[PDB]
Amino acid sequence: HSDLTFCEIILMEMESHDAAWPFLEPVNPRLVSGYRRIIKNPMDFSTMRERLLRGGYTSSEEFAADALLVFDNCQTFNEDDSEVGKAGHIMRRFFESRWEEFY
Ligand SMILES: Cn1cc(C(=O)NCCCNC(=O)c2ccc(F)cc2)ccc1=O
Repeated sequence: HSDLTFCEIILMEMESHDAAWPFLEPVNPRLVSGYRRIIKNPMDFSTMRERLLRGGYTSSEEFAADALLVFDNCQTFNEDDSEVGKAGHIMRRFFESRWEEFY
């Protein structure tokens, strides 16, 4: 239980974060030119939320894997000085920050 409760806390704080807007819903490939070709395994906060409520997380490790997948995708597709890039850096630093002050 207590392993996924802090996953609920982390995901809640990330969902309500100021810099969270580029990762709340899945990237719409019809809108983002080149995203389908470059990102082979897309991930966002809503998909992690769905899988968390539906229970499909065996441990905190798969959850953390999905978050790091969000930010790996962000850094793969967007420049570090793009708006999505800067947001993604703030969100990644926030996630590792809060994740480390539990484990
Ligand atoms: C995680 N992540 C998020 C985004 C992102 O959120 N991008 C803005 C949202 C798209 N929404 C639009 O409305 C739109 C799209 C294209 C256009 F030409 C005009 C408007 C992009 C790359 C990425 O890796």
